[PDB]
Amino acid sequence: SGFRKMAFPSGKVEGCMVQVTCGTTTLNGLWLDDVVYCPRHVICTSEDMLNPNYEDLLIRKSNHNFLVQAGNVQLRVIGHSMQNCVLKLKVDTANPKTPKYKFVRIQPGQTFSVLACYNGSPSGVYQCAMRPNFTIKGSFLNGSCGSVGFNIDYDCVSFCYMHHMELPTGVHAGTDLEGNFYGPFVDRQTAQAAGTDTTITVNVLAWLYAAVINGDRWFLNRFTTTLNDFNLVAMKYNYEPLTQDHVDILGPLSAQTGIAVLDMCASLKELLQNGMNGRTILGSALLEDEFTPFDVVRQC
Amino acid sequence: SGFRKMAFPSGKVEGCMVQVTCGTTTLNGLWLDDVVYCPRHVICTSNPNYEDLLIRKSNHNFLVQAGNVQLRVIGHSMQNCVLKLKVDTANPKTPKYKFVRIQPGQTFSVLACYNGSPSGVYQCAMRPNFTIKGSFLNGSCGSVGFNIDYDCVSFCYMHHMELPTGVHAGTDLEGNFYGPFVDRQTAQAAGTDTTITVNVLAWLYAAVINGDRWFLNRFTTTLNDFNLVAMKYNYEPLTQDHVDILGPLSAQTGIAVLDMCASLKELLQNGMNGRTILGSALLEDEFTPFDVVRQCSGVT
Ligand SMILES: [Cl-]
Ligand SMILES: [Cl-]
Ligand code: NA
Ligand code: NA
Repeated sequence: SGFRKMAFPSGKVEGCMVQVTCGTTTLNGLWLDDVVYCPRHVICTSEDMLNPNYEDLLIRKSNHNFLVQAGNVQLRVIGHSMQNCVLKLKVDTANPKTPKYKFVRIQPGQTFSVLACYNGSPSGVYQCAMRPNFTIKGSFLNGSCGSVGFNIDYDCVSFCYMHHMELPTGVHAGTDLEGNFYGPFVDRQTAQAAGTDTTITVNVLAWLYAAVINGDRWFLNRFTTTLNDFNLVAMKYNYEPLTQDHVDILGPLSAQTGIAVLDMCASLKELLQNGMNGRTILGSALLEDEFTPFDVVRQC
Repeated sequence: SGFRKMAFPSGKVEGCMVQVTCGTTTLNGLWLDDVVYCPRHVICTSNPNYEDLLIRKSNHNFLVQAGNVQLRVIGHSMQNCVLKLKVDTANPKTPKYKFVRIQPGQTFSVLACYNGSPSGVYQCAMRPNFTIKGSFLNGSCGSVGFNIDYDCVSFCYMHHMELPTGVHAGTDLEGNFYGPFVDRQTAQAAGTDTTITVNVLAWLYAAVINGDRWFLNRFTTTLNDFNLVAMKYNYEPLTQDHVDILGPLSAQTGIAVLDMCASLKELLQNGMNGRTILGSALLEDEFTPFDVVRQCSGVT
């Protein structure tokens, strides 16, 4: 029993973290085989942070301008290239600790673990979800850029996120490992703000199913709902729309617990109306939306 | 910025995890130097007296797998509730480490494992009732808890059982239980738990550092006055050493501990009036003062 935000074991990623330095700027890089991936804004200078022309800034660099340190070993950069907002540094040594890995671009609501690092050194690991507004609610300080987000289902590290910046509300924004930002953000210090965030309905329902599995039923009711009536209500609480894909996805948990998906939807509707009345669900007094249906099955 | 429940990077401990099988029982072991540590209840029962069951066992009754590799057991002894299996090979991945026993209220990371394979990492506090609110299914026994200071891993916890309330109990790595528990299938209950006052205060300081300030007021109180409130709300007593430990956070925010205690009083008496702190609608008590300092400053 029990239910917590569980990260994946971080060791396979720890052995890939390096420090990249350009001028006065140091951040983290990800060393897989003979390439180091990092945010391209490492080549920015204080002068042009509003409208950097990355192509012009990169053509001016030589390989020996990039200082890359893996622990106490300096790696030798033998080439470089930019892919979207990621810089790829070719190095003279393939990382002998490279795990089996792939690069995946995730959708909003998906979860992953972040290995927060500074100066190439891991600090901590935690779980995060990609919010509907394409931000993440992380824990980063300056120098954490290049820290990555990943899953390790089965045999194999799936890299899904690289950290690039912090938005004025205290939330965080970055790219996939092909260097495409999540959301409408750009790697410039021009004024930018996250869209209004919303709650990840399908994940809240998963977590209510987790609660039933863990043996708690107090929030159920004798009612059902149509999908459309559920969405009409839940939108008034800034919940994301629930789709037929989401209903399908919850099928397994529905079967495991014997509670129909749309009946659980009716329980959620009533929770939004009543609140908790001094009770908790899996130790929370809020409805939790950073566990996916897949996570619930993985942990329960 | 941001503030998350953060576990230590787990790779140093991942390379110490092995599978131990003996009889019908499979669970996890910790391989350090040439010894595998695991719960003594792995030994085959016939209400046990674990010494007599252990002479019946031959070294080759303990099957120890390190990944896809068998470790040869060449000896076995008991220390309190922990079995120590001498093996023929020192773990080449052994980190700098020591065995420590933690106090109630202190936090640590748990590397949850199944069949010797790390599955997940999360951060826990040793509760005042000497239990931990973990996430464990059958076969997690022998998973460990630890902190990291510099490069040194301090192992503090080994998992032995789940209690009827869904919380978990175990020992230090020297086999001494935390709490009034014994390792057998019997009528055992966690004592009434209480809230870790010094940690709630630390988390309110973390909130203030992250810009959450609505709960601050102009008022201050006395240790004796507050402890009467604490006692009423099933909060642990606050001691002068707790106040002194929070010194750094009081200096950094300009809110003296007894100033903050007056805030906690009002929160206890009046609730949070529909508001949240650091994304929580409850008062969170599994961050220590050191945890807040460490995360609001970036150690690796
Ligand atoms: Cl996805
Ligand atoms: Cl909460
Ligand atoms: Na292993
Ligand atoms: Na006050």
